[PDB]
Amino acid sequence: KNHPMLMNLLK
Amino acid sequence: KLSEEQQHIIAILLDAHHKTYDPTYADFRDFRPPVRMSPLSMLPHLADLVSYSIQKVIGFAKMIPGFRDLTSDDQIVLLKSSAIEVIMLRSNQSFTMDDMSWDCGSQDYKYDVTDVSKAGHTLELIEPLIKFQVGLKKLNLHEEEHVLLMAICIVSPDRPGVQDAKLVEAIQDRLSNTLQTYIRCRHPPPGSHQLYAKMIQKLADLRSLNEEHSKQYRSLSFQPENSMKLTPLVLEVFGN
Ligand SMILES: CCC(O)(CC)COc1ccc([Si](C)(C)c2ccc(OC[C@@H](O)CCC(=O)O)c(C(F)(F)F)c2)cc1C(F)(F)F
Repeated sequence: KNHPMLMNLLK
Repeated sequence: KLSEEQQHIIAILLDAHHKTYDPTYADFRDFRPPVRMSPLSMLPHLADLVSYSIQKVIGFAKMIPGFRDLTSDDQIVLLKSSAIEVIMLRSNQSFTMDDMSWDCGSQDYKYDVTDVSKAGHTLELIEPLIKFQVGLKKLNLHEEEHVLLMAICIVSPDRPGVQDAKLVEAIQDRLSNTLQTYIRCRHPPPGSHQLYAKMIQKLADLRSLNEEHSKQYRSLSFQPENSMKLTPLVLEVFGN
């Protein structure tokens, strides 16, 4: 439900 | 009457697209092999394909004017809800009407409706998907219209969970006006006829395809045998 891969792909 | 600002937005989105769309499809060699001979045989290959596309969608969305200025939460919400729709839009570049398949370079990477069923999906989704692809290809969009439609699709203020809907609508309205003005000033008739109306209708169709894919995705993902074959990014974006 938290999105570390999507977030780091957004820097 | 395309202003410099509107041309600038187009230039940014064209450059974003060329940075994130590889028309040679060179990286398809790194995916798990497509096996055509539950036996969801194409699920490993297509999961890697979809996962690869999601990476490109994120790279494209990050370069949309204004998108990177939104909060991280809104960026995440917008990408999670639009990714499946943008995937359907961007795959139209590879979609062919010779055979209603996705032609990505070779026979190995030639995808028909049999592969989407061997990924676990019924024709409740495959039939509207092919109709969307055909109707979208018949619009013969300029690359400028294609990248604006993807961008408009991503920055939709009505997505569930958006905090700054007015900021999102601010970005979208600028992309909307840029698209409208591009069609008036750069798209020659008779292709220009009601082009904006037809393009916005495609965003409505994508919502329906989004809903149908999700319900089928949750039923596929509910079986851990299938979820094992997905990628971590797919599970994060599409859900668990
Ligand atoms: C895994 C989720 C699941 O549901 C199974 C649980 C399967 O899902 C699938 C499975 C197959 C397909 Si397809 C119509 C064979 C397709 C064709 C071409 C294509 O790409 C070409 C080019 O555009 C890529 C370059 C780029 O993108 O940079 C893409 C793309 F995904 F890469 F875009 C998809 C769509 C979906 C989905 F429903 F997700 F759309």
